Amino acid sequence: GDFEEIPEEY
Amino acid sequence: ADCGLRPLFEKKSLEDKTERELLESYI
Amino acid sequence: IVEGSDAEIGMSPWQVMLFRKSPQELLCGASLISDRWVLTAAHCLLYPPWDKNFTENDLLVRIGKHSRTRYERNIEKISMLEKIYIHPRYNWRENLDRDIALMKLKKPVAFSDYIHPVCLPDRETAASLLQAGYKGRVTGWGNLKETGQPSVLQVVNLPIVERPVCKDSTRIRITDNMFCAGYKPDEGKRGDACEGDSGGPFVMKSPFNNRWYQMGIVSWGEGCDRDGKYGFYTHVFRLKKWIQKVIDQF
Ligand SMILES: CCCC(=O)N1CCC[C@H]1C(=O)NCc1ccc(C(=N)N)cc1
Ligand code: NA
Ligand code: NA
Repeated sequence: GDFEEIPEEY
Repeated sequence: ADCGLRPLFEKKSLEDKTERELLESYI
Repeated sequence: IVEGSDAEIGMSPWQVMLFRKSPQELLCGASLISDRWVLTAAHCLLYPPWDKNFTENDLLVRIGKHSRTRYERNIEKISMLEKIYIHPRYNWRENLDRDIALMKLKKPVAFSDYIHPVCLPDRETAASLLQAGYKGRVTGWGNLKETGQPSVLQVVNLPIVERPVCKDSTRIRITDNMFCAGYKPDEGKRGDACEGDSGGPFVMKSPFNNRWYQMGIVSWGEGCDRDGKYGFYTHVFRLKKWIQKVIDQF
């Protein structure tokens, strides 16, 4: 939410 | 083997800003 | 962490963030104890009163982090869980006795300046260090106050409290598998763990071999940083037999 999305690979 | 020894502190013989507060309480 | 400060880079390289895949958010803290084992609080994974019951595929571990929210490219590592182990006598019905869980990673994580395991106590270290007045350190990305969130990992040093003061501060039944820490109102200084810090480590630096040991796991508290109340930690050494067995069989 406040979180930068992570690499799709994970 | 190597546990508990931080690369940017113990392994370099550098102290963090407040670890001495802990040491001073181990009396 | 309430009344803590920003961590230094690499100050707590065993700190692990338990991360929810969808909606993507922090769930809890945790700690790295080897290249494939992460230690946390059971209540981070299983707490029926709150309809919490996470499985391996619901989660990720993020290791080597500093910033709470940012994706720390080339620095953090993100790992998948192979298997969760909860203490078979974890008491979620009453008082969170034996609040401890192990998580095995699918692949080993690579150690670096920001990623490194903490030690687990032997009986002699625990005997020597777990004494009233002795300070340990708690780290986490949880709330900054009881009623926002930090931009980076927070740290606070707190004194272990004597068992009778722990017991007299609460109506909950305290067990030998717990200890409490924090300042008395009388003492001036303050600080505490809080929501979101759950499962993270309470560490002490042994003055005998200058290594950091994880003596506790952030488990519970009534509010955060209230006068006359104390934070409660799972007593890692008391449960080490279970930890070893899990790791030795798996
Ligand atoms: C027993 C009082 C409520 C509680 O603390 N529980 C209810 C079951 C889960 C656990 C929890 O919320 N842990 C999070 C937490 C809360 C407070 C502190 C603290 N003030 N030190 C630490 C962790
Ligand atoms: Na009591
Ligand atoms: Na308090």
